[PDB]
Amino acid sequence: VNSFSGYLKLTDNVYIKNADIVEEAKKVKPTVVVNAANVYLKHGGGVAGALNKATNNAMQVESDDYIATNGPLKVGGSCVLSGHNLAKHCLHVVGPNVNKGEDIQLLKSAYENFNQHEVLLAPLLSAGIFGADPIHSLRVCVDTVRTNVYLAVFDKNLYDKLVSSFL
Ligand SMILES: Cc1nc(C(=O)N[C@@H](CC(=O)O)c2ccc(Br)cc2)c2cc[nH]c2n1
Repeated sequence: VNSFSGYLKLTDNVYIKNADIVEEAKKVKPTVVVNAANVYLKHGGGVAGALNKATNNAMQVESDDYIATNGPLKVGGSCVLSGHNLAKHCLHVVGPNVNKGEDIQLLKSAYENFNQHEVLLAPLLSAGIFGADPIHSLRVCVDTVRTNVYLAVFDKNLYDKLVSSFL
């Protein structure tokens, strides 16, 4: 039993809710919140910009130190950093950005990072400003993640389409 409330169960291990991931994180304080990161951990917009704003820029400060030490992530890769006031940990995961020409096949590799964590709150990788089809992102998630994932979908119209079209 966990504290996530109001989610629709899609499969044995995947759940979904029309919600703002920032407000969901602040309420639940999950062990892991997933960020829709880029390889530079520049959290300027989308989910990343919103999550970073909620930490009063502390996420960006920590991220800049991480990059100065380690260099950029790989597309499809991840790193674990602090969750600040939102969660114990933040798993920064880099899905492919279609608006940069990146291979959509890397979306499966991106979701594989979730399997290193028993329970996560997450957005649909490569959705929103990353330019991929959210229906596809959801299919890859369900077919790749085996741990317990709670998906927060900001847009109500998109959430209804994702539910109504789910096989
Ligand atoms: C769960 C959650 N999702 C986002 C978000 O940016 N969602 C994108 C998708 C994406 O970026 O993955 C989207 C927004 C509108 C339309 Br129409 C289509 C896609 C934010 C932003 C602040 N809080 C958030 N909480």
